[PDB]
Amino acid sequence: LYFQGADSCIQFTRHASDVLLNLNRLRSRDILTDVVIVVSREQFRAHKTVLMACSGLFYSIFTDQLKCNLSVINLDPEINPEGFCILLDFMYTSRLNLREGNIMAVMATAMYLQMEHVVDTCRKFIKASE
Amino acid sequence: LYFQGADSCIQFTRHASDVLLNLNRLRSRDILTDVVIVVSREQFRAHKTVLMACSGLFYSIFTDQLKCNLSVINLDPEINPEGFCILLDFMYTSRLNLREGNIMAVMATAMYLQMEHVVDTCRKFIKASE
Ligand SMILES: Cn1c(=O)c2c(c3cc(Nc4ccnc(F)c4Cl)ccc31)N[C@@H](C1CC1)C(F)(F)CO2
Ligand SMILES: Cn1c(=O)c2c(c3cc(Nc4ccnc(F)c4Cl)ccc31)N[C@@H](C1CC1)C(F)(F)CO2
Ligand SMILES: [Cl-]
Ligand SMILES: [Cl-]
Ligand SMILES: [Cl-]
Ligand SMILES: [Cl-]
Repeated sequence: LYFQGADSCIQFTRHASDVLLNLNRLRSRDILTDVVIVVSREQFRAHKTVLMACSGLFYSIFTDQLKCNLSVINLDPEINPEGFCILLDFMYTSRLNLREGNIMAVMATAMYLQMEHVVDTCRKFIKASE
Repeated sequence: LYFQGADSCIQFTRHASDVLLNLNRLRSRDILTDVVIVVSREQFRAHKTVLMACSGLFYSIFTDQLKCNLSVINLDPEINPEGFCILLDFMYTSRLNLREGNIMAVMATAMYLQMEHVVDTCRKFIKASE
C-alpha cells in the first residue's frame, strides 16, 4: 500500500496509476472533458491538462494565452486518426498498442505531438524488424 | 522504460508518475487550474479532474450538474487548512506528510473528503502510538 520514501515521507505505491485510471474513467464517461481534438474527419474529447502533461505540442498550445481557451483544436490534416487514437489511449493508460500495421503512423504522430520516448521506442521496434 | 504487460501490450513504467508530476507542475504555476477550494481563511487553487480522481467528496460535487460549473467550493468551516493542504499535496504527488502534530486533522479531513486508504493509514499510525 505504502512505503518510506527516500525523503523519509510516506508514499503510496499505486496512487499515480490509480489517479490515471480515474482520469481515463472521466474521459470514457465524457466528464469534465474541455476540448475536442479534430483529426481529419474524427473527433476525440479529452482533458487539456492530461494532453499537456503527455505532449510537448499540447503543452505549447495550451500555455499560449490565445489558444488556452479554445474548445476545438484541429491537428495537421496529414495526421492519421488511428495513430492519434492509439497515442491518446497511451496518455490515459501508460499502454501503447503498437502493431506492424500502425507503427509508422504512431511514430509520425508521436513526432508531431512531441512524445519523444514513444518516438524512440517506435524507432527501436522498426529497427528490429529491418 | 517499458515492459510487456499481462495483456501482451507495451506498458511504460514511469508514465503515470511522470503525468502526475506534470499535473503538479501545472498546479504550482497556476496553469489551467479551474477551481479555488476555500478552507476557513485559506484558498487553494487546483484542477477539478485531479480533485475528483482523488476524493469521493469532490467526485460527488463535480458530477452534480449544478455544482460542476462552480469556480469556488467552500469546505466545512470545521476543516483544518493545514490538514487540507497536506492532502492536496498528497493528491498531486503520492506523498503523505503525516506527523504527530497533524495526523488527527489529516485523518478528519481525509474522512470528510472520502479518501479511505488515507483514513485507514492514519488509524494504523495512531494505533501504533497508543
Ligand atoms: C517533450 N515531451 C515529451 O516527450 C513527453 C511529454 C511531455 C510533456 C510536457 N508537459 C509538461 C512539461 C513540463 N511541465 C509541465 F507542466 C508540463 Cl504539462 C512537455 C513536453 C513533453 N510527456 C510524457 C508524460 C509525462 C509522461 C509523455 F506522454 F510520455 C510524452 O513525452
Ligand atoms: C472513495 N474514494 C477514495 O477513497 C479515494 C479516491 C476516490 C476517487 C473517486 N473518483 C472516481 C471514482 C470512479 N470513477 C471516477 F471517474 C472517479 Cl474520478 C471516487 C472515490 C474515491 N481516490 C484515490 C486516488 C485514486 C488514487 C485517493 F486519492 F487515494 C483517495 O481515495
Ligand atoms: Cl473554440
Ligand atoms: Cl485549431
Ligand atoms: Cl462560482
Ligand atoms: Cl460552496
